[PDB]
Amino acid sequence: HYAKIRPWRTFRLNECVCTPYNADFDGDEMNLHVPQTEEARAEAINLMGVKNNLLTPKSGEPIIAATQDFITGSYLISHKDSFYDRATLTQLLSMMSDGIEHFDIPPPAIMKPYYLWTGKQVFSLLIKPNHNSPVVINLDAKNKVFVPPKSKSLPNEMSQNDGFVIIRGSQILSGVMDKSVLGDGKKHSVFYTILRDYGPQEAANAMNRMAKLCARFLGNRGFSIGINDVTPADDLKQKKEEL
Amino acid sequence: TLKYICAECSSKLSLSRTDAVRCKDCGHRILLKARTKRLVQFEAR
Amino acid sequence: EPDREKIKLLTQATSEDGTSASFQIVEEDHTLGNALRYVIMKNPDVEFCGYSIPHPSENLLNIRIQTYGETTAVDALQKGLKDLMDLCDVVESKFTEKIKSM
Amino acid sequence: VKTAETGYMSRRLMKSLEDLSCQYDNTVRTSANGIVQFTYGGDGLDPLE
Amino acid sequence: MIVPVRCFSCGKVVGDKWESYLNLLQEDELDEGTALSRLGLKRYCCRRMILTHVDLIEKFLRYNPLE
Amino acid sequence: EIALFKYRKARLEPGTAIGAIGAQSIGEPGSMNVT
Amino acid sequence: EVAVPDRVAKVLTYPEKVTRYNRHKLQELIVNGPNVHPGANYLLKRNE
Amino acid sequence: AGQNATVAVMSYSGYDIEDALVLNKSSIDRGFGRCETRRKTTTVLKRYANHTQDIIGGMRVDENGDPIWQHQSLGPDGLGEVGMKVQSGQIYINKSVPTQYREAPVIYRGPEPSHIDQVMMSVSDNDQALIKVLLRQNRRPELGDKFSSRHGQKGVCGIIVKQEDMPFNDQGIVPDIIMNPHGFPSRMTVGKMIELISGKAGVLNGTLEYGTCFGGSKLEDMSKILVDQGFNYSGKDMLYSGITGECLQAYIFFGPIYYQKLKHMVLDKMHARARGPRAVLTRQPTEGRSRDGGLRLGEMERDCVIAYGASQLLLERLMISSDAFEVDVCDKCGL
Amino acid sequence: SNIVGIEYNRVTNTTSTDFPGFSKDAENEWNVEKFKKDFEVNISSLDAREANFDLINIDTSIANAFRRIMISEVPSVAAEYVYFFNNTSVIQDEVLAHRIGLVPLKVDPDMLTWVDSNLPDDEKFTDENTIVLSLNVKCTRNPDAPKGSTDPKELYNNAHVYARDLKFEPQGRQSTTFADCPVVPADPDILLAKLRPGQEISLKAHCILGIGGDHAKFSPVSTASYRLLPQINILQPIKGESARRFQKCFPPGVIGIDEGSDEAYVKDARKDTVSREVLRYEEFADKVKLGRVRNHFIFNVESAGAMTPEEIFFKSVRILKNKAEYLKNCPITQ
Ligand SMILES: [Zn+2]
Ligand SMILES: [Zn+2]
Ligand SMILES: [Zn+2]
Ligand SMILES: [Zn+2]
Repeated sequence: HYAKIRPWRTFRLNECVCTPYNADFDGDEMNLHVPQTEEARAEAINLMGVKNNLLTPKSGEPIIAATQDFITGSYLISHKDSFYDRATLTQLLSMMSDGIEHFDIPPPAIMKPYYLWTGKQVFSLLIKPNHNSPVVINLDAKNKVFVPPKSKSLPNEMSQNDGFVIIRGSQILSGVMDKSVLGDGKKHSVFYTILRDYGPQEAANAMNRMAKLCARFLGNRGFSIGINDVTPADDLKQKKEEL
Repeated sequence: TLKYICAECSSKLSLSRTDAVRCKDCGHRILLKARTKRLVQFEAR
Repeated sequence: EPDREKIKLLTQATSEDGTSASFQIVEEDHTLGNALRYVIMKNPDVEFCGYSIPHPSENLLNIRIQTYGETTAVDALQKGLKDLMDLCDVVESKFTEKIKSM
Repeated sequence: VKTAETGYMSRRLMKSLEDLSCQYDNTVRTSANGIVQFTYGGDGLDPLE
Repeated sequence: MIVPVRCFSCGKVVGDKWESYLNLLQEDELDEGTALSRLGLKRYCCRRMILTHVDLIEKFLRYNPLE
Repeated sequence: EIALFKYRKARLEPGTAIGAIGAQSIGEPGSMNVT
Repeated sequence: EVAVPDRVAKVLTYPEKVTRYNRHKLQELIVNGPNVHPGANYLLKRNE
Repeated sequence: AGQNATVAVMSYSGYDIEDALVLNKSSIDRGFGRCETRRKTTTVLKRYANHTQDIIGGMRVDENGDPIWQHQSLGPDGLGEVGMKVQSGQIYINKSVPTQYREAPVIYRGPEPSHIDQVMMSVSDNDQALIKVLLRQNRRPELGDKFSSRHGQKGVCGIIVKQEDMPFNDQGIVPDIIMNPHGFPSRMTVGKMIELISGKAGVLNGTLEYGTCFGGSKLEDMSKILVDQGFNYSGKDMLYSGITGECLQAYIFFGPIYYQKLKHMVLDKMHARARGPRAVLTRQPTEGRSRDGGLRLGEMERDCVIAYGASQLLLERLMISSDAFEVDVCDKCGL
Repeated sequence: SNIVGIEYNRVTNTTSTDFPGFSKDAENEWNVEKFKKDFEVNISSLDAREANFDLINIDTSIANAFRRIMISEVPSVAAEYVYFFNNTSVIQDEVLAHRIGLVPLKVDPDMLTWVDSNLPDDEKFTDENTIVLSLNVKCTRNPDAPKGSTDPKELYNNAHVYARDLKFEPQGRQSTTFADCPVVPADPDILLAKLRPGQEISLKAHCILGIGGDHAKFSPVSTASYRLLPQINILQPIKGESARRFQKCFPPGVIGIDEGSDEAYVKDARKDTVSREVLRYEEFADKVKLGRVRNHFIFNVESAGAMTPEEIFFKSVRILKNKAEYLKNCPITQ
């Protein structure tokens, strides 16, 4: 890594990096080694660097990708019924950019009653923020829960539950953003395609934008678990003691 | 000054070089050193 | 006696028209950033406004303003700072005129 | 019992497979330059890529 | 060991309502939940300050040097 | 152009510790009366 | 990146050998000394 | 052993991702989770067969009647004063062994200061002196202390938040802890979802409830007390957002959970070594944590950096900065 | 629509939607003389310790800002340094010093100046920036005790030390300036500690002023919070015994019934804690639509003692004004 010097008494890695260490934040510790020579400092950052080791050598699959709570906040944006106006959108685009990166606002998805942007137009600005950004990706992927279409002639993205993601020209035309396209197993991940076409920094930059947005979004949107999530309805309770 | 609170008799007794650790009037052999007379600063945080 | 280190201009983020700008305002928080971002986004010419506190262990804040090509983004900051003072002059007024009428 | 046998397995596969490398000849050789593979995998390609 | 001065989640001062909480229960006895409301603890963060307060200063003060 | 450039990238680079890499790819991850 | 505690950063050093290019930088780390973080714990001369 | 925290089960700040928990700053300022450490230190002033005895020294003044730095917390009889602050280098028992006296005092070597609370002067069975000094230290929740509920969900403190940034209800209650909703589905602790309602309905009723095994209070009449007030039956409240002011778009499962603070604290775990003592046989850095230190790089990470091919790191991390040794070989003998 | 939509599983329509460029009709510009026509304050109740008032027709960016000033940035006086002389009680000294800095004080904070940090420790605490409070108690065994002898108030003379045992030593000109308003602890029966014979506490405490974002002891309110008002829209009116159980789904004063079984009408929709207990019954769903008005805020500001809770609000609007004023008169370092 690169050191960053901060006032507490603990090591703070990013949460997308705790998957190769196979660690969680429950009291365990890690070991930091500072190399001491210029040759040993340069072999460590170039061969053992994070951006170069974003794929496991076992199968060439992404291993540093979105963790458990950055898949939820990402699904809850690109869910089909999230609609944002200019005041919410540009604040949401400033969460991921730190108020530094420049954005080119596309025309909204909905125009005549109000001006609304879907949540899929927000992640298309996380991939390439403006026209100066080079990242132009074209992938095509199934989500985890894929309900197929009604007829078998409608191709794949006419699916029920919106479970087939098609990105054309670094912009998301269908499908939610989940573990299938942001997590650590698939060679059709969004982060995998940015790495294999544009290099380790552009895939790292897009991941740092998604880590910052989903760490500011989800505490201002609200997501929670209660006893009514686990409670069965009373027509399950009758049908359980029949089967 | 006078120091060395006894353990359970709670009497007070200074000690010389080589007298004892006996609490005279009690005979008990644990002596707690009393609190200092110096000022101790604390912040209220 | 000006304060040279309160507000900056992050020159690595701006354009050359001045229509886009980032500002690193220190010793501020969500209480002053969100009030500005409401007021600045109520201009007809502001096309982007959003603050962000980039790390919580830094008493610091970056506001971002992008306008259309009719107003420098410093001028939209300086407008939106004035309208926030005008807001609190109304709120101080009607609060005192209902306390002393009680 | 899973934590022991996970470390124990690649620690003994290591001791046979430490000093095998891809040479500039494109063969995979040992310490003593004896050929294990004339080309890696039969196509020369890299699993990470 | 002794009552907190303030509620943790509000900062409402609850340290002056322990001496009076025990008098509402001991004499003129109440059912521990209208003795809270009579002291004026509406929020549940403030009721749990003195309801689940175990007072250990009374037992610790039994073991001092008699002095 | 894309597919050929991906094919030269995919070749095993010389000097790599391909046996050490293969020994960690195997030992690391987790009909009738058969083992 | 990794966030290192600034109490560990005071004790874990790096042997920065001075050149033309970091002569002015390392002089500021000498005068700050060991007890403020843009600083330095030791100095090893060319010959001593 | 624990305190009732007001717990909003929600995802917040992105610093509570995998078992970290979000903490309130104004709760810690009022005494939420604040603990205290006490440590004993025994010296025995042993008398010897030479009829000479260990002695406690004296206050060492300089230039007038004030002590030097190491004797600031000492007092006149060489045993430190009760109530005084000892910090990282001072002396609180000034003992001397033998008539010459070789000064061998005890030195408080801790990373943080600590107040003397109890100095006990007694004599053991074999008629020799026994000083026990107890040292007190107050400490509050830092980033990195372990809290837990009573449901096996250990967690660490990930961030401390300013209390105008916490979410708040209509009455104005803010959480002491925010807990991630992602620790529930994989771990299936449904009995923590009933501890919160029984905790919430009980404190609104004024009665402690029961969560005893195969029994306890029932969810269908803890949810009767909870509608009786005007709260929701399910314990989910509509919280506002402390940062932006708005209603959160979900109802927040919100109430009191009993949290307990564990002994694994990051002040007693953060350590770091540049150079220090070496073991006299192997002349490598020493063992253990309570030494200066030395972190072992052993037999399994060596494997990892061979696989990267990083050969000068492996040369540096194993030889150059562990045990390097300039040796003189002979060329014709090899010895 | 400014009504937040409350449903059974989610909350809808929670954002500001009052900027130009929300729609084609680019309306809702700034227009401060139109905000002045719309804005309105109603005062529900006003106590010496608790204000209750509305702030109608504002944005929740501004209303939360006033809440965040009152909690975190409005200053107040609290004890900061404690100097112990002979604490031989069971409560440790750093614990008792935390209990003493956490009691409220009746100092008016406009009578003191801010202390410094980058000045030496000798001329640090002047009589315009500090206040010295001393506690000095001694527990003795009362000889005249009744022979039942269990309650420690008639067992010992000073068995409990309260906050009204914190006397006030006026330093310098504070014997004339604070001659009218002596420093009393604003909640004087705060149990600080309790004692047994032989045990003794003596101390002095120096009381500077700070803000709530530093420590929580400097926060002036016991809670300054708001809420939006709930509106209860009874679509398709409800009568009979169904109106009797539609009444019970709310808090009791909220909803009335006019003449038995004519209809159920909403009486005081200010009064309900929103618990949406109506939405778990499928009979009333399609015959009620309960919501929440996003313009209409209801502040409840209750003080800790030091200053009246409408002066906490007047200072907090004045602080948020002086933040925008300071930043406008600062040069932008290009
Ligand atoms: Zn005795
Ligand atoms: Zn408290
Ligand atoms: Zn409270
Ligand atoms: Zn030889």
